[PDB]
Amino acid sequence: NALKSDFDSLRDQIEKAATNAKFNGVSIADGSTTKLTFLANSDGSGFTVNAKTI
Amino acid sequence: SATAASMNAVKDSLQRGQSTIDVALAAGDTITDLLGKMKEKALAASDTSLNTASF
Repeated sequence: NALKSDFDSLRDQIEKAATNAKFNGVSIADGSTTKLTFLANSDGSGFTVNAKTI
Repeated sequence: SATAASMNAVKDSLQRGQSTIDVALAAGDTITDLLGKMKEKALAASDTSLNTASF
């Protein structure tokens, strides 16, 4: 039971550390969006970077 | 001599046209810099990564 309590506490710690990983209201690791694209050229071409949910 | 003396109206009319086009060129330089600034502004807003407030 003690090991189960430690494991559940570590699991909640993982969920909080994953949920809190934001920058300016957008996050690539929480799974809130399929991908983020950043500008790459003056004609509007982007720099696609796929989201990876941790 | 009358045909020769008539030309001063041609000269000052050409000067008035020069001045009008110079005013238009100054305004055009202003609008050109403004159009470039909107180029950069719409480009900065084009990306999907921004939050709504910056948009």
